[PDB]
Amino acid sequence: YYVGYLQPRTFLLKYNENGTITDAVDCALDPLSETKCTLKSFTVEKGIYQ
Amino acid sequence: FELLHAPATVCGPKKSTNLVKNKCVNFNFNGLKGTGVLTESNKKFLPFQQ
Repeated sequence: YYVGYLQPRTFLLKYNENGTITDAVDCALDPLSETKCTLKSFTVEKGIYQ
Repeated sequence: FELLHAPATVCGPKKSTNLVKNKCVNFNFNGLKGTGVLTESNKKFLPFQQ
């Protein structure tokens, strides 16, 4: 058995037509995840982002 | 009995007004306040979602 602790963060979650959670992405792990969270999308086109 | 000192525990059910379809009503569903027209729906909710 495994134990883990929680701290307050922010996530981005994707639902579907049925209403179930399919996938999620963090917003404070990597710069790529940061810009994914900023653009509100799971795919980012080539370029520079702020 | 007492009021306004702890989360609600015990009380009897409230008699409710019969549902009216396709008419401008001031609905109040267990805390929601709003106005509109109520019709039969099609969305397939999850077992716990309200």
